Amino acid sequence: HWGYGKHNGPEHWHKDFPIAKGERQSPVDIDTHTAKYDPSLKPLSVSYDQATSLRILNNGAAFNVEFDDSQDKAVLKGGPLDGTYRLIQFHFHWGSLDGQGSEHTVDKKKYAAELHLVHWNTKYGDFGKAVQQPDGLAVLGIFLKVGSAKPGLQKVVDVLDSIKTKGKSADFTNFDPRGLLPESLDYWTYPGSLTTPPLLECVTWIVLKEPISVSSEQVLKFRKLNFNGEGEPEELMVDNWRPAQPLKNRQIKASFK
Ligand SMILES: Oc1ccc(SSc2ccc(O)cc2O)c(O)c1
Ligand SMILES: OSc1ccc(O)cc1O
Ligand SMILES: [Zn+2]
Repeated sequence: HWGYGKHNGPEHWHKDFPIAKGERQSPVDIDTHTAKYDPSLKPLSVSYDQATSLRILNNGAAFNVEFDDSQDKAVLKGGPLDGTYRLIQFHFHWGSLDGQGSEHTVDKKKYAAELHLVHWNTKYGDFGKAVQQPDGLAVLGIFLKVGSAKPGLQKVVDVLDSIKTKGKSADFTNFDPRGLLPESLDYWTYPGSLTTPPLLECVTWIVLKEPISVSSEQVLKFRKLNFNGEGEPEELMVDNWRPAQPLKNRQIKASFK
């Protein structure tokens, strides 16, 4: 019964999920002046040309666009990663106001939202096994700022009315996640966790430096979603983000000078 309210939000999660106070929790603040350029990192390869989206689901915490991951149709390779990581889903975290909503921060700056493209390491055979491994997932994080509209987001925005409440899903075929990427793949990377319960410490984070711009109308449509199920008191799905957690004994590496 975890959530994002005062009574069940991030400050409470550690009681059911003690790993919340673990050594590699996410998100973190990215201090750009202490992250170090790593010339050892190989180029990042985002290969999404054969992606097969299936469905979109309101799970009561966010909405997930879900992909067919039964073959290497959309994969992430390179950068800090060894081997091949398959796209399974993406989701966002966002705010009630344009000045908050992201999970990662950059020199303490909060963006309006943050996209998480979730990929699992194919050496572990499926997602459920991958999340039990320290290198099981690679999550590509992309910041959203409010400005110009993002055409590649509009198909997502326009289906949200059909999944307003928790447990609702809809068909969502033929969506191209390449339309959600910025021009540059410059990134920061560090080892961390899921930012929601169960908070598993299985993620190589790859957070892009360049935000995408989305329009005020696009983000407003995210804010009309509901945390509740149909036939329950309405609580708007906003501020579904966890604040920054202690970096502890981790280093953030940059792919760029
Ligand atoms: O092999 C597949 C199994 C499940 C899905 S649903 S996405 C999905 C994946 C992980 C989640 O914790 C939540 C999600 O909604 C999928 O797309 C493929
Ligand atoms: O970032 S929160 C989060 C939740 C589920 C997941 O499979 C991956 C994630 O990174
Ligand atoms: Zn997330």
